[PDB]
Amino acid sequence: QVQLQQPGAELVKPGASVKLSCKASGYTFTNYWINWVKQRPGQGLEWIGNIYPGSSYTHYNEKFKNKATLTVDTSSSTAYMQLSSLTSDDSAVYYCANKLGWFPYWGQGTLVTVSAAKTTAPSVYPLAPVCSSVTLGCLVKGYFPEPVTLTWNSGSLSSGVHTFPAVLQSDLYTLSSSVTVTSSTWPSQSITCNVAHPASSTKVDKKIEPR
Amino acid sequence: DIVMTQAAPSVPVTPGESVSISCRSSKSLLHSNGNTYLYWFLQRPGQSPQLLIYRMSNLASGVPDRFSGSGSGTAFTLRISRVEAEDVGVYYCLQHLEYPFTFGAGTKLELKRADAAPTVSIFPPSSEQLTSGGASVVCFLNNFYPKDINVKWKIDGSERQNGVLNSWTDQDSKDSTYSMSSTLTLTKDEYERHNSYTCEATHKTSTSPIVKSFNRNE
Ligand SMILES: O=C(O)CCCC(=O)N[C@H](Cc1ccccc1)P(=O)(O)OCC(=O)NCCc1ccccc1
Repeated sequence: QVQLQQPGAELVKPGASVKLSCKASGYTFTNYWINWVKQRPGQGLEWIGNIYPGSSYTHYNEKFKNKATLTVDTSSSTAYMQLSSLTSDDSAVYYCANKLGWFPYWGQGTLVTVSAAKTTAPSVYPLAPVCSSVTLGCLVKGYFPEPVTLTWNSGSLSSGVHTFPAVLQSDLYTLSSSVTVTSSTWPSQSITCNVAHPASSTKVDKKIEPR
Repeated sequence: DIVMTQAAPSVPVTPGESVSISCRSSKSLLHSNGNTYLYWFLQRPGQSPQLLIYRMSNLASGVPDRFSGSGSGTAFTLRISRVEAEDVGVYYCLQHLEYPFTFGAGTKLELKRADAAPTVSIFPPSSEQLTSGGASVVCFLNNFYPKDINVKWKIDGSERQNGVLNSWTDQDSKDSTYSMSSTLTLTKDEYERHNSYTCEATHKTSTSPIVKSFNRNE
């Protein structure tokens, strides 16, 4: 499988630099270009620059020439982008992408949050119905920074799911998700919320129990 | 630099209709080698861009043939036949003829589906959260259309406004509806001081609100 692996997130202090990694597998890392793309929440894509791993030849978008430095480690098949003196304008999702012949493959992207605040793990709460179909929920409250990844029954249950975008309020994020199944199905068959928060290396599971 | 212009910030179509997305370049993308260096990608919320078209008119493997790309040397079109829920997202063109590589600003596809009233569900604070010291009451307003909707919370019959946190999803990838989650956060003492909790949803599909409620000590 051709794949590019990127960390889900990086919390960086204002003014400090950050070095993003992009680990490649599934093809010969040295023979293809690694490109880097920036995307602010809700905005469009921007090309930052690229590098040829076998030789480290690089091209930069003038706009990012004084901000980014691209390198690679052929011995670990990893590409890196170091960004200097971050400010709030650097908060964004940064993707790495390669090009094999005509085909580009993208990493899942790293969400860089420039902040002086400390990383805070979420409190995950199961939402069972008040003491046809039934709707269950999961509340992921008070974390920072973005993002969190939420699934149900480890990704097995995906139909009838609504995962709401995280909303920032009082300097902490809150996100929630609901899932609707046939009532005869629950609680006989368990339903569990799996929440992962990259920045705090935490991954929790909350089984929804009847009240 | 080559300027890639996508004239339409957004385009609305109702499910089933065909649609065309335009992108223009400030200079011909047709190389002397005969290839036209233009890509079209679809990006869905929270996903990395996905390849649709390469070489201006080649359909990428795995992409439904409802999609196609054509163009002159500077005017390009991405055509989507029989638009459906999974096609909603932002479409981007990209030229890779010359450095620096440049993207179009993107065109958002919006699906104007049929109106639908929200299905509401209310949830009291979890025992875990209460033990923890706080109390959040959640209401989900699901699968409704259009996007505009309002929620009012009432504690013991009186409207409560501070402590509310609302969030709308993007159009559902399967039925193109929207859903919204509203969370009322109180202190545990506050929560334990009242009994009747209600969330009322008003959507244009009706003048009377869809409401759900519960009594704490029942
Ligand atoms: O100097 C020149 O004539 C060409 C300069 C651009 C270039 O080398 N493009 C290459 C194709 C090409 C070949 C011959 C003539 C024109 C274009 P190329 O697209 O392989 O460039 C290497 C590269 O890194 N491309 C990345 C494109 C890409 C960027 C970000 C996301 C997805 C795709």
